[PDB]
Amino acid sequence: ALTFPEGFLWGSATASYQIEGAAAEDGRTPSIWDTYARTPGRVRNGDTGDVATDHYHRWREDVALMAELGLGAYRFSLAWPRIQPTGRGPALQKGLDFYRRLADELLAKGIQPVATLYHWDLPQELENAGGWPERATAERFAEYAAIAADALGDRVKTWTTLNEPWCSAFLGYGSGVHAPGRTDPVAALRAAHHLNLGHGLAVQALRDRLPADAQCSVTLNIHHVRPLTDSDADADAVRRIDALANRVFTGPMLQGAYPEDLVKDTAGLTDWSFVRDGDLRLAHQKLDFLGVNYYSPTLVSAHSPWPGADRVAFHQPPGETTAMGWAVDPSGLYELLRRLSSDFPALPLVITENGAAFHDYADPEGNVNDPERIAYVRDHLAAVHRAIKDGSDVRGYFLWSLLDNFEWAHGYSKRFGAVYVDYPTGTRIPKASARWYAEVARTGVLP
Ligand SMILES: [Hg+2]
Ligand SMILES: [Hg+2]
Ligand SMILES: [Hg+2]
Repeated sequence: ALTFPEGFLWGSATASYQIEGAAAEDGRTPSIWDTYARTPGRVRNGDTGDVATDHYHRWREDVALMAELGLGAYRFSLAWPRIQPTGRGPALQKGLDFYRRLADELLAKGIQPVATLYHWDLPQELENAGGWPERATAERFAEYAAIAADALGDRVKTWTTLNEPWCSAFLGYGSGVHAPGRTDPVAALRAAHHLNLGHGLAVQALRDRLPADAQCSVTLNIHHVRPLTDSDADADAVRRIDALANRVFTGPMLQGAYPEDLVKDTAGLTDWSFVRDGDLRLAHQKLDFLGVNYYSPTLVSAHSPWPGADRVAFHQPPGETTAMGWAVDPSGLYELLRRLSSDFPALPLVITENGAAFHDYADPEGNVNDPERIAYVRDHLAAVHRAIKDGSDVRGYFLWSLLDNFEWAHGYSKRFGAVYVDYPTGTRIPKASARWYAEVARTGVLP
């Protein structure tokens, strides 16, 4: 039985469009995912987040569920489309009211609210104007952040600017398998830069408008890249993918410069002239901790998410697989954490996302048994604890997710929740893993 450090944060995570529902209620306007999901062939079975888990109406019950599970923190995203419809103009108070009430309820329960400003639900109007490949979007994101800070700053002390910008830029504009569904390598690289810029401008605005004790951060899905063989070519491959998956963001955000090799690898695609003088300094803002998302490692040797790395080829990492068919490999998380500790020694780490999808089902007696999810989480928590033992500064872990929800292009076909959701009724059924995880969050001990 392993014991986690004094003060370790135990929470769960969700995203606005994935759980909220009420897509066309109280002033909210369509985001890129609303458009993308209603587009034939884009999302499995034509599923949309119109209703999702109906969290917008069941928010009270969900917070109470968090309390019963003894969670200390709740990571959620703010729907830009609700707070500032269209991505420009004045704030919509009714939109902000939903989060005021939510945050207030969390606090009343002794649960620390952690808000992510941007979790992919870009207002469609900003996409109509160019989306992330267009510079103005970054400036608009900063204004939105100031609006959010100004309204919720007194109740929410932990903030995250962006969640997994890699997926947003490369899957959204590179391979187009995510909203808005575009496919252009340069567009994807411009999007990456503008996400870097937006993040910076946002942290600047957060720093400026929030109390002096608030915590600002960014959530990155750090790809842990490994080579198929020892070949020297496979090592070059690892470098290319690491630069595209991680350093294109950690470079500017944490070091104030794009890695030279990345610039070199993409020289055939672009000259990065859209990186205006001073953009890198703006993207490089002081953070209180880095949010890390991890699920599985990467094994390597006009329409892809890796512009400039066509010479490379990916492989299925070894290990059992989840419903997503992603390899289960706790070691990937341990190595990943050590890498980060080595590269950014002074940067406290928080696992803002980790979990697994399995084909759960509610039996005739009303129970949902997910022993496989219990194993996955336990195994990854052990890797985390091990990383901590060896020196890594990890301060928290957020299980993805509290509720089964709209898993983007996969629709509702993938269940990641600690709590099962009967979609037609919206009924929540805590799974066996919820009961097990509750014990870990109450004792701080991992059996
Ligand atoms: Hg992704
Ligand atoms: Hg801050
Ligand atoms: Hg990826």
